[PDB]
Amino acid sequence: GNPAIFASGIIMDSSISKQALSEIETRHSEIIKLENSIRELHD
Amino acid sequence: KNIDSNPYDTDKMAAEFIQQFNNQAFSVGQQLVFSFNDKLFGLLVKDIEAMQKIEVGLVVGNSQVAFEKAENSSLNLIGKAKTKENRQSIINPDWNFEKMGIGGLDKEFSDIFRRAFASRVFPPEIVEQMGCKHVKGILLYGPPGCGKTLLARQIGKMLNAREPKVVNGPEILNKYVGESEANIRKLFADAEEEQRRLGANSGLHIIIFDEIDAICKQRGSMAGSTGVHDTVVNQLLSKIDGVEQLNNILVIGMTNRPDLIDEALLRPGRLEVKMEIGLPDEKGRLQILHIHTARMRGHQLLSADVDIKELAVETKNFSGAELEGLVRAAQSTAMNRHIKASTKVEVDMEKAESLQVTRGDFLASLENDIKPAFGTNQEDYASYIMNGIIKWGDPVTRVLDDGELLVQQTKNSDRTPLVSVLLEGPPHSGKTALAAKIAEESNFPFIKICSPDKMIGFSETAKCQAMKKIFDDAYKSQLSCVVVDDIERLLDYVPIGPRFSNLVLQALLVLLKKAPPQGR
Amino acid sequence: DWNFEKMGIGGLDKEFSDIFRRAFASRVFPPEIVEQMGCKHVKGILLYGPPGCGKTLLARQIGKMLNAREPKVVNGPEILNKYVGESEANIRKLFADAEEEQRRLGANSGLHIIIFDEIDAICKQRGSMAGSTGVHDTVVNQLLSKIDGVEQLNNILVIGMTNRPDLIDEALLRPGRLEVKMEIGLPDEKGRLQILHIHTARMRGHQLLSADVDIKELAVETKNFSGAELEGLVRAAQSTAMNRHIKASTKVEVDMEKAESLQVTRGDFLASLENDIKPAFGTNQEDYASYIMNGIIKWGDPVTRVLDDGELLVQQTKNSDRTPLVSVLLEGPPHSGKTALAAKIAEESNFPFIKICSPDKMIGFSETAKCQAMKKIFDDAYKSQLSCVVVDDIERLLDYVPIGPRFSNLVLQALLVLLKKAPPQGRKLLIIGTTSRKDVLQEMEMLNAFSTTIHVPNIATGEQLLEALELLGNFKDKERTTIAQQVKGKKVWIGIKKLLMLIEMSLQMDPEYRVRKFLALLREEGASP
Amino acid sequence: KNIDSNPYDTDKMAAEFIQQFNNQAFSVGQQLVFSFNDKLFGLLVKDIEAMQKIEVGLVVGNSQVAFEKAENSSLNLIGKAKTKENRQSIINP
Ligand SMILES: Nc1ncnc2c1ncn2[C@@H]1O[C@H](COP(=O)(O)OP(=O)(O)OP(=O)(O)O)[C@@H](O)[C@H]1O
Ligand SMILES: Nc1ncnc2c1ncn2[C@@H]1O[C@H](COP(=O)(O)OP(=O)(O)OP(=O)(O)O)[C@@H](O)[C@H]1O
Ligand SMILES: Nc1ncnc2c1ncn2[C@@H]1O[C@H](COP(=O)(O)OP(=O)(O)OP(=O)(O)O)[C@@H](O)[C@H]1O
Ligand SMILES: Nc1ncnc2c1ncn2[C@@H]1O[C@H](COP(=O)(O)OP(=O)(O)OP(=O)(O)O)[C@@H](O)[C@H]1O
Repeated sequence: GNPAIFASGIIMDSSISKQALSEIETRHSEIIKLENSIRELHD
Repeated sequence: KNIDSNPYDTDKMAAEFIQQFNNQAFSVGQQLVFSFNDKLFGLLVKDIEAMQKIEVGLVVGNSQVAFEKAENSSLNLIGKAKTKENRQSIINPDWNFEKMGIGGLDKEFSDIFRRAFASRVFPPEIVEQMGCKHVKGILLYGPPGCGKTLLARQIGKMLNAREPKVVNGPEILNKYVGESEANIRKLFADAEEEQRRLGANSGLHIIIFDEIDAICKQRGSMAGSTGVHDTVVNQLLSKIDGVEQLNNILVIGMTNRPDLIDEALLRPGRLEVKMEIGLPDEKGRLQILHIHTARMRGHQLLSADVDIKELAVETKNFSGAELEGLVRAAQSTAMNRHIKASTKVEVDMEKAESLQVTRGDFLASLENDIKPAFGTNQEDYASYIMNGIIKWGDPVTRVLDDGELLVQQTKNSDRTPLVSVLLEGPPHSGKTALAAKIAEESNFPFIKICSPDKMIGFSETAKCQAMKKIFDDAYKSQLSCVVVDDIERLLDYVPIGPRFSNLVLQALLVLLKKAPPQGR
Repeated sequence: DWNFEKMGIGGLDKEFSDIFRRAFASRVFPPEIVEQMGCKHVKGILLYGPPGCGKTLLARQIGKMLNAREPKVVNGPEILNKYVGESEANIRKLFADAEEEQRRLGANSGLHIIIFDEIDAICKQRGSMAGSTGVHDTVVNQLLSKIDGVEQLNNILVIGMTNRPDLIDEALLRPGRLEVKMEIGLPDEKGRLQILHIHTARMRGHQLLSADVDIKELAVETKNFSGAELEGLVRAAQSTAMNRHIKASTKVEVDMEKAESLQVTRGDFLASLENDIKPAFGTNQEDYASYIMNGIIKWGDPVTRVLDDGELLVQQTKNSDRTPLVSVLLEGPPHSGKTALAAKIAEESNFPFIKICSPDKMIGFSETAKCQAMKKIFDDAYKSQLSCVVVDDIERLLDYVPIGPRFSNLVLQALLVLLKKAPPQGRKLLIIGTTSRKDVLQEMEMLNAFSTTIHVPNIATGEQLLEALELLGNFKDKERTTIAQQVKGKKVWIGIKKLLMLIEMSLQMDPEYRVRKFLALLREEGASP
Repeated sequence: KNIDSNPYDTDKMAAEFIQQFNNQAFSVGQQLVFSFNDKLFGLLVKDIEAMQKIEVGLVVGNSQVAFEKAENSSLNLIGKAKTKENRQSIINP
């Protein structure tokens, strides 16, 4: 029947986002403070 | 833990063994550890010989050592000092012909074995002195239900190779560009890899194409799908025998129409062993019946009345599948004779113990169930002879005697393999009945009637193909008889005009003087 | 360390000499003079021919012959892909190394080889008509642009092989891109001898070959064998003995005591010739046995005459130089047995190529199919140095019938045109044609095409009939005498093929009635000369 | 590691077990290792009957052994020296 047909173009989709990265900064920031605290305790 | 497939030079390690163990006592069966190039090996003394066999000896500078790898060991030894290389045979030790379960194909199997496997079992050293490659293909063709797939399967499980890949018809086609070729190329990758890695020591690989004629067609002939099919054929041709050489493959194909396959794919160096599987003769039928009725004889489920020789005689022009179906129906009859549950399935036990397949079951099944495709049909005569034959005068006897003479001539002659005759007379004289009473008393194993009333509304080409098919079928028996009746109706003659079909007339004229293959 | 005999190709001396002269001559001469001549380098080769004559072998050997990089190999349509614009990226990838090395090292770079296998799969002619654009024309454009574009390359070499030189796009073959074209054809006797020596050297080295095997006889006996077929012959001959020393019907076993006298003898070669290998441009005895079913018997003078006239014609076509194409027509009444005589003459011709075109293999074909089949059969005969072709039962080929009359015009035109096309220069063809109704052909204006005619008669005297009976030997002395007294005083009109059938019909009666029935049938047949 | 689906003749291995462990004490629930055709199997005593059920007994030459594969085991046992049986009820009332 129909000859072999070409495929169409692709449309990718990035995952990470600026605001979600601000949220990841919220995640990361507290860790350093907690680290300062634990280092104090050990010292 | 330290097993590796890397080659080890038996010469260097033998010299190291002599150096390390010079002037040392060694006895048969002695176990020790040898360090060669920082690799530890377990050595066992198998035999000793004085420069006479001696249980214990002394290793000296000029002592000679021959190394052989242990059974099931992956050690790769290279050199000439070694004597036993432990080349694992390419055939399972258990196999023997009888257990294959194939009967009536001795000559064909002999030829295939001679031409395809003879060079993979002779000692390798002799083979290497001839520098000859191995055959690369086999092709099988014949009428339906004669035992091709069975032979392919049995060969596949013959060898000690890995499992064989299977392609079921056209399961490689796809709609997107350049996908079929990828599917084709995917098949050979393992063989290519193993070849590159291991050279002459690689194991065997098998591929099986099923209904190959659905993919490989002559290039430039078809229309509407030329591109895809041409690409597929070109890819296959390039892969099988290309610039890079392969020497560890074997391809098996099977088809029903050996004429449609391309020509460039059937030259030596490619699929080059062509075989034809045909109907069996008496011995073949006897062998097949013996094969298919072994277990029951073992368990004493077979009555003493059945005589296999009589059954072999009475079934003419049967094929293997039909010989199987006959036995299956015969068994089903006996099994049902004990069960008695129309309302709700309800098996019995009293006579479910003394199950016995008797002659009567075989006869009844033979007369009601199976209908061979190349045999004689009886309903036809019932339809075409509706009121019998009445002896109202000498001419009937005259005609019948002439028919008998012609039949005898065609069965006993050798210089006249083909005969013809024409029956004619005024309308409503009953020619068809006489013709179908001279065919029935022929007693030939193949009879057929070609009548116009099976082609109502057909066009010329359809009628031509139908007649050609009938004659092609007739060409596959040791005897035959074909009745063509109402020729004018076949030609579509009408006195006005006149008008008629030229193509059918030409086809009939050609067919009326074509001799069958030799001996038939 | 290269050497010619190491190549292992036989029967292709001239082609290799020409390829070497045209392609590699300028890359070996001292560079200074070449610079003084200011010439570029050839950058292409194309090879075409019928299957199994040794193309891929030559390409592979050329690849091995050079002190250069490793060639890149493309297996047919190995570049096609489904995403837009990928099947052209695949093409562009191949030339990257050449481009980079050129840019860097100027005029001191190495040499890069590329091999296209089955090129005609992705390089067909461009449609060049609106709305008929090919499925893929971007690939062809990309390849054309890359091979010879605005920027210049001087360190590549492209090789292509194909079976159909007529479909390649014509812009791809001009003297700038693929300049050297070669046809690889069947070999002659010397080539066959060389090939057999090449393939038997190893066996002869280790005394595995018997003494009675003479190569020259085999070379003479194999006429029109392609390259691969000789190898197949040798392979089967080898396999036979190895089988001889293998008992396997219950459990595979290899007797190793008598396996140290392995030796190949001529009988194996003869058997392999008889059964296994079957050529494609040669001939085999099955066809003649199919047509000459009951031999030929000298029942009278005319037979000899006929055969003699055949011989003369054959001789002419072998030695004449002005007339490279001759034809003849055999004609006579029905059941005179003419096709058999044509087959006999053709078989006695001893030409390498003999083919028989018969209606028996065209049942139900439409006229177009008949035209194409005849065209193909004839075309196959233009690729030999000597050919003979037989056309059987012309009237059946035209689908003739007295009413109307009614026939096929297209096939008649095909034949009329095809009886005066001379072959490619330097080759000889003979055509024989059989029929049974001369007058009809006369009306169609066809007797002009043929060069001469021969007449085949019937049996017309009692003496001839008695001689025929005696040769066949069906009837014994007393019956023969009775038949003589009955028939010796009359005249007869019958054909041999009918005589056999009459004898067979007669023989079925009782022992004491055969003569009378035979005479009755002979009387009833009727003469009507 | 050495698990395989190959069939094992229960009769032969039962005879070998009797030969190896004749005139030996065996108790219900006992765990042991059995070598059959160079293959190691774990055996657990499930039931003992006097030649009545007994906690401990003596295995003799004519003692009868019935083997059953462990739950979820891929061991392929063939022969009649096994208690497991199969019958398909492909029809119903
Ligand atoms: N030579 C034989 N001896 C014994 N049994 C045979 C033989 N040939 C066929 N049979 C039996 O008949 C069956 C035929 O099936 P099989 O697949 O071999 O036929 P086939 O040639 O593949 O049919 P088709 O080609 O039309 O698909 C086999 O499965 C087997 O049961
Ligand atoms: N001795 C006989 N010879 C012929 N037919 C007979 C004889 N006795 C009875 N019949 C019956 O006569 C009928 C003849 O019909 P049938 O079809 O053979 O004739 P037909 O020649 O084919 O007819 P039409 O010429 O019309 O096609 C059948 O039923 C046939 O069995
Ligand atoms: N002139 C020759 N001398 C020696 N061997 C030859 C010669 N020609 C062909 N052969 C043999 O033929 C074998 C296969 O031939 P080859 O690979 O050239 O086929 P091909 O011509 O490429 O076929 P195709 O047209 O199908 O591509 C070679 O390996 C070699 O053994
Ligand atoms: N001397 C002979 N000449 C020709 N044929 C002979 C001779 N002796 C025996 N025969 C046999 O006689 C038969 C001649 O039949 P053939 O087919 O050649 O006749 P035809 O003329 O082609 O037939 P038609 O004209 O009916 O088509 C063949 O079997 C041939 O071998």
